[PDB]
Amino acid sequence: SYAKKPHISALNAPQLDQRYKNEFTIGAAVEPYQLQNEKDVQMLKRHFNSIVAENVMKPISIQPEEGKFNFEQADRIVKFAKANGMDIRFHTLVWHSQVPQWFFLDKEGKPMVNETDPVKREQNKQLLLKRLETHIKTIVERYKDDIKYWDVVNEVVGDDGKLRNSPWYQIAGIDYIKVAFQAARKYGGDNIKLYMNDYNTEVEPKRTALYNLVKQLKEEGVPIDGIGHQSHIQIGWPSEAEIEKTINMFAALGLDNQITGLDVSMYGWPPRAYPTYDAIPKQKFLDQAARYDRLFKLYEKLSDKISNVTFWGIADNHTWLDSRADVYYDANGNVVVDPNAPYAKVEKGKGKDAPFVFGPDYKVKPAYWAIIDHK
Ligand SMILES: O[C@@H]1[C@@H](O)[C@H](O[C@@H]2CO[C@@H](O[C@@H]3CO[C@@H](O[C@@H]4CO[C@H](F)[C@H](O)[C@H]4O)[C@H](O)[C@H]3O)[C@H](O)[C@H]2O)OC[C@H]1O
Ligand SMILES: O[C@@H]1[C@@H](O)[C@H](O[C@@H]2CO[C@H](F)[C@H](O)[C@H]2O)OC[C@H]1O
Ligand SMILES: [Cl-]
Ligand SMILES: [Cl-]
Ligand SMILES: [Zn+2]
Ligand SMILES: [Zn+2]
Ligand SMILES: [Zn+2]
Ligand SMILES: [Zn+2]
Ligand SMILES: [Zn+2]
Ligand SMILES: [Zn+2]
Repeated sequence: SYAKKPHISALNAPQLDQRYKNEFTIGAAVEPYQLQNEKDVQMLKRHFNSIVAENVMKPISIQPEEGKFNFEQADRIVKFAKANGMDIRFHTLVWHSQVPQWFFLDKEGKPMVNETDPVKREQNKQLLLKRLETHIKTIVERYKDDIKYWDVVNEVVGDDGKLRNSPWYQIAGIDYIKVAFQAARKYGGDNIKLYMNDYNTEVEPKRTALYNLVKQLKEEGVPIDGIGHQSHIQIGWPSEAEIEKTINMFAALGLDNQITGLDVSMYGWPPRAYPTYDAIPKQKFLDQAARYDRLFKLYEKLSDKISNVTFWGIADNHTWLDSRADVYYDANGNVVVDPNAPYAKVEKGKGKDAPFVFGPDYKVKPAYWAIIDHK
């Protein structure tokens, strides 16, 4: 948008949450250590009114051994949010990653997926579903009065448009999804909001598979209030028109929509990253700002269907996208960023992405000015 506008400190800038406070909340994903960091704390107080745990509320973080519950890190995030009037999202009750393996072992310690006896398979389904309910019950009984929004399940639809064939699904079938939502509603009451969260919600055949799944579950009386759109997107993909079609499609079923992990990568897929932040050309920041301009204009257009937009991080000095920031080198040792160009070797996850509206020195980017204005 406006590259003339200055690279001032974000702690001096107009508040992002206040700009959008009638359209949707503005959230950030955080780690407990960031609440010990003065700049991060100042950023959260100044610009955000919603919060989510990047990692410490995932299944392996909460119950890494059966009966061993570690709420100490999650509590710190809940405490900070309460002290600053922030909404809280719980990420996440059910997932196929960062999930403890003990869930999926039979009574003799052997993987349930290997069982061939159909009578024992059914016993394993019931054992897994009981473990599921106990995990959800313990968490929700603790946090039901503090956490309004819940990622009940994460990434349960595969990119091929079939249900993801995770151990959850191989062992228990579709019922693990139904049990997760029923348990959350039972122990949390009617006032918490239950979400199905996923990436590439805009992309077929996954989009229609997600649509049909939640449609059928609601018809069977499974409580589900909304869809979480992770929105791990690029400067040019997916198109705004497909984002709009996706949001409207789910709103037509009576579901809320939340943007739950927004980042706008500088790269494509698979990414060919620059090795450092300093190496990223200025022009990339301007392409990103125009994309952010279009994207938030669309979010505002649809504000009656979106209750929250959460970024998967605070500022560019910390983003999980760096773990995807592969750097390609040609035979002369020069960096290759052209996605079809020749190259000799790749250094996986050693580069730098730049996905937010706040730079790594906590100063506002062109993308910030692009979304703080009313043009
Ligand atoms: O663990 C998950 C992790 O898997 C997830 O990563 C996503 C995996 O799917 C990727 O989807 C591809 C994105 O790029 C598209 O191609 C674009 C087409 O349009 C333009 F040409 C553009 O330049 C292209 O890049 C592919 O068709 C998609 O399949 C996503 O990018 C990943 O984010 O992230 C969440 C983790 O929890
Ligand atoms: O620190 C990393 C963390 O940020 C990442 O979180 C996932 C990002 O992709 C989606 F949004 C998932 O739902 C998030 O849970 O997980 C890996 C971890 O190392
Ligand atoms: Cl990370
Ligand atoms: Cl900078
Ligand atoms: Zn505020
Ligand atoms: Zn540097
Ligand atoms: Zn709204
Ligand atoms: Zn992180
Ligand atoms: Zn700077
Ligand atoms: Zn704008």
